Amino acid sequence: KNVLKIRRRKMNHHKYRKLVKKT
Amino acid sequence: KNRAARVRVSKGDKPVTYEEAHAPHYIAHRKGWLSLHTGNLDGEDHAAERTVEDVFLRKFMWGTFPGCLADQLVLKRRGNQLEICAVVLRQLSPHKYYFLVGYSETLLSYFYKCPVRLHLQTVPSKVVYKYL
Amino acid sequence: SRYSPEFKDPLIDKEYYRKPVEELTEEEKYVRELKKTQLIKAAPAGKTSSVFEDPVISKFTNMMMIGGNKVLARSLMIQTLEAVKRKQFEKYHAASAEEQATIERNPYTIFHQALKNCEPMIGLQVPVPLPDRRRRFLAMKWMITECRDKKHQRTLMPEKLSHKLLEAFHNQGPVIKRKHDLHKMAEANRALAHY
Amino acid sequence: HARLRALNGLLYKALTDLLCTPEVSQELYDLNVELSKVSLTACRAYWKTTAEQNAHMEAVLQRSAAHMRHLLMSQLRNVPPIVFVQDKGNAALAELDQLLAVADFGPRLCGIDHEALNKQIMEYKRRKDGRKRAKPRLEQDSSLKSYLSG
Amino acid sequence: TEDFIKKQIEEFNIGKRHLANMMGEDPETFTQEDIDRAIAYLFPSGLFEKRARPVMKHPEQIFPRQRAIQWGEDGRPFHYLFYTGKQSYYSLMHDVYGMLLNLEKHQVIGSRWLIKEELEEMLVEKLSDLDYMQFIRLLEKLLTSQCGAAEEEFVQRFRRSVTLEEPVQYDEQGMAFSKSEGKRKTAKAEAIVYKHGSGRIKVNGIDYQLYFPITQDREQLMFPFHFVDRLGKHDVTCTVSGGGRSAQAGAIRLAMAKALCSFVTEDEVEWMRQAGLLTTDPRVRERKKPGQEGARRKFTWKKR
Amino acid sequence: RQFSYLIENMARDCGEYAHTRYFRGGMLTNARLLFGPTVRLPDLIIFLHTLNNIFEPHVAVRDAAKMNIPTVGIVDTNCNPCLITYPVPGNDDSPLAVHLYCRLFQTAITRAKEKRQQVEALYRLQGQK
RNA sequence: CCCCACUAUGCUUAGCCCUAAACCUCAACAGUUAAAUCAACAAAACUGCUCGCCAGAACACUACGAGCCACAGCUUAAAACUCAAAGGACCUGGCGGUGCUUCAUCCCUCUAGAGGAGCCUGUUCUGUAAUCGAUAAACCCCGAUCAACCUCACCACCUCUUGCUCAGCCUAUAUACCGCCAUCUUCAGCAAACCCUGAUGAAGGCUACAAAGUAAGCGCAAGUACCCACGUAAAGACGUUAGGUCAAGGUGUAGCCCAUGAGGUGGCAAGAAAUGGGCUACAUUUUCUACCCCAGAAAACUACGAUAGCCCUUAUGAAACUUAAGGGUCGAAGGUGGAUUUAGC
Ligand SMILES: [Mg+2]
Ligand SMILES: [Mg+2]
Ligand SMILES: [Mg+2]
Ligand SMILES: [Mg+2]
Repeated sequence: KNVLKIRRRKMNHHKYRKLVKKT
Repeated sequence: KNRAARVRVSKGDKPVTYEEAHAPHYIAHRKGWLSLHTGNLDGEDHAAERTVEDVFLRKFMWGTFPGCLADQLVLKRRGNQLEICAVVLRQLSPHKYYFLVGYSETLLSYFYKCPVRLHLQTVPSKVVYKYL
Repeated sequence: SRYSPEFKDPLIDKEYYRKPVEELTEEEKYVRELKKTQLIKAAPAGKTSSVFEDPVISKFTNMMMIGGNKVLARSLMIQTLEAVKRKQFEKYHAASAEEQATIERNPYTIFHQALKNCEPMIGLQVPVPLPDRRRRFLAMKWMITECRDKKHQRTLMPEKLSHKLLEAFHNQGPVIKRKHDLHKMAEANRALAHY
Repeated sequence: HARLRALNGLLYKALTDLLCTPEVSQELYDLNVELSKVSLTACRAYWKTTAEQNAHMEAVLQRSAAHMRHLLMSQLRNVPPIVFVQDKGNAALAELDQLLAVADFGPRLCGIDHEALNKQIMEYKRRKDGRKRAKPRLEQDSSLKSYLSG
Repeated sequence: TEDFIKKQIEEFNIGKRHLANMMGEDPETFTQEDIDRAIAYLFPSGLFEKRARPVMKHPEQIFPRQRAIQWGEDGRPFHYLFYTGKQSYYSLMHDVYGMLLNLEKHQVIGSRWLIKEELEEMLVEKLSDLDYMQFIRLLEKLLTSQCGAAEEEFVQRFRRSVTLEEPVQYDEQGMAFSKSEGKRKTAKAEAIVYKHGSGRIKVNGIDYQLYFPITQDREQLMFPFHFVDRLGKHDVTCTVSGGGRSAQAGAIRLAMAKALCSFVTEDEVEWMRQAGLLTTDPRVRERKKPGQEGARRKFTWKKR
Repeated sequence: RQFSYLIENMARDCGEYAHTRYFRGGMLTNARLLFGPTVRLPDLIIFLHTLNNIFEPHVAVRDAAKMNIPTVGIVDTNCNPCLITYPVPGNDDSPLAVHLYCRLFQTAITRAKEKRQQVEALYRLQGQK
């Protein structure tokens, strides 16, 4: 199967970690 | 793709006579000429006049027997005679056929200054050589 | 080709047909019986059964031919052979008794030896071995091209070809130089033979 | 295809076993020939090459090919003839070097066509001097309307 | 249908009688060949296709031999292998297999195998290429086996003859000679070779060395006699016309070889044939095609 | 293929029909197209071997079930007798067994035809008087 | 990304953190293999029982709250705004810097050319008052198997209005068409009518010692033309490029009718050029003469080399520096030509 849901989760987590690091 | 005088197959149901079925490269191979006259032989003359006469005769006969003709004419020339052999459907009453025969013979004889005979062969329906 | 594939090439060799039946092998007997039933092509106008016919010379003449002028090519070939023979005869008469043994006067032997000397054993890029037919064709084409070179002015083809053939018969001349250059280039590019 | 691959592998294994055992031939056993590849179409065998010993190995293999085929027929009984190919790395290199030893040597930018564009510019100087796409599944059909009409 | 075929047979008989009346011949002895000749005379047709010309053959030949339905009124098929759809082919295979079994019980030159179309016409049944190959293999296995006379006759039904392909005269003075003809390109030659002679050839009444200045033409003339070692032993008078020098030389060569075949031995004739001295050369000039520079050269494809 | 010749010969001798060759697709389901609409399908099919050469059930069994033609059949231990109308469990590979089946079927068919002829003749003779 | 050096770290001891594609992606226990075996795929289908969990997608392994030795953390875990989908499996096609195998003229090999020169012609551009169409293969000695007037559809000027026509238009539209063709095609397949398989899903339908495909139609093939049975012609379906032609003719639609119709006189048509094809050459296998292949001369500034230019005749025509032929005159460029490219068996 494709990993579109996994990719979306990964992008969300990456954005969240970036936001945490920023602030 | 060659398109001259060919009947392209469409569905396998359209009927065609023997002449319509055969392509131009079959002339003198599987089908003879529809007009026989000494014009096109070696050294002979007046080919153009005979061709014009044949074209006019075909048009006149097609327009004189509306829907009666079941196939192309055959224009034979012997000396100054001119025999138009036609295959006609059995639609009209024979009175109209005889009237048209007399009319066309007299009119063509007076128009081309040659004794024109018209021989009709009747068929119940258009002869079907095959279906395309 | 107007010949059907059933047709076979003719075999023009009188010794082959005059060979006794006893010497024929069973396989050769079967070959003859098969040929008794095979359609054979007409003999070409080029080759005959003449004892003087030389297939090498015929091929050389055909290669020399320009625009189907077989008459002129054959004339050039026979003139070249005559020139080689006359030059060799002059050398023979001008030489001492000891040298007369070494001097060769057969134009056909001289021609064959010259072409054999001009044949390149190696060819090309990656150097590669050359088959026999390619070797002979290369030798003939090199000879003809060199003789056709504009470097020789107003000299007729028979004289130039005779001079080059005599040079080749002595392992000299620009044709042998071209063969040596090809050999040296192949030796240099030997490092690329892994390709 | 996979069946032919397995057949090639089986032929390789059988030929290796025949090579290794001494019962086939004392000569072949002493040679200790090793096969690089075996491929069936006739069968082509490729063995690694070590010149004189290479020639001897090739000659012995050619001599014993018939016996090897006969022994293989005992096993896979319908075995096509086996062709041994000597793998001198690139055999062309070996043959070329052999001939070269034999042979005789006698006595010892911008990526564009700027010129064409310049010519075109000079020629010019001299002469001077989206929309909607309906979905396929939403296209209307009026055949049913015609059928219901009559 | 079968009744239709019966009606056609009756019509053909009546028409045969009428045609015999028309040509004034005996109806009782009017063969099919007479019918064909009469039809060709009364209905001339220059159409090249012979199958397109008028024909009044027997209904057994005009109508396809596929026949009407292969079952009677009850619907039972006549042949026991009907449901195979290829009853003719499979019946033939069954008979061949029975012949092979009987051969097991008991125990090339002028013929070829009929093509698949010929077999289809024989069995009036459509067949595949692999079916034809299987039947050919079975027939060849039958032939290779110790086939008897009956099996040889059975095979000869499928054997097709291969297409594999001389007088001596005396003049007014008793000189035994042979005359022959030959063609090459457009040149046509007629040669006369005398049994005894001293090697004198007169071409168009002119000696060959004065008529053929090119050495190649004289070599071509020498080729036939030199092949049979009869140089200088025969006198030849030949006349050639048309073509160029080489075409005339080839035509004269072929005519001379064919004429000389009347004197050499049969083995020598076979040797001459194997040397190509007797085969008429079919290499003739190929016509130029429209839209092309020559017979095969196309016009220069324009630069793009 | 071992018994093809014997089966064809037996069918020909008994006056019935045989099909021991490659069973073309639709020889029964498409018989009207392959023979003409007036063709008469078999009223009974006897399988002496219900398996093809790839050991799958013969397509003729399924086709005959489709066309409602009863099937007599010799089913071996590996055959599938589900759709065979009259299965006859028995060895189909031994030449003796196949010969026995052929003899039995030929004899039954010949006896039936002879009895039919005799009964028809007797009925026609008695009806006249 | 590679190389080298080196640290946290991987190790031990004692605590902490508590995460994973922690996945046999199959909850635990018991039972069944009989029915309908069954959406699909994965991994044969289920039943009884229990616990946990889910209720469109995204927001969200987030916010807040709470708990935690955790402090850029983990567990539990929303809602608002927004969308009509999100998603699972499979089929067909396209594509793969996709694998393998086998091919052809794809490359090399052979011959003669083109690409350099002059000229012929065609196109393009410029110019002019002065056609159109073709214009990548499939335009470019193409419509033309042919333009001095005519042809002629162009232009300028002049003239006519029921006109040669029960008018006319070469006016627009080949992206309305017929008609005739190009192209793959130097192809072998195509489309109906059935039959069967997949549980009657999209779809699929081959094995010759044959296993569901098929009787007919079209094409190849066969037959025929030329000189054979070979070869060359011819043929070459369906379909592809809205391919070409409204200027062969016909025709749909639209437009013109004192003019976009009809007639007369006169006129273009030049090269500063670029490009396509062809001819003739650059010669010694040549040139001239005789001859039609056993010759004699020429052979570099009086050579080879113009079918070009200039001049004068002649043919045709009413009309010719225009077209053609011939003679005279001139002897030019050129010295076998780069990548590349054409053709042939
Ligand atoms: Mg997100
Ligand atoms: Mg069994
Ligand atoms: Mg794990
Ligand atoms: Mg649990």
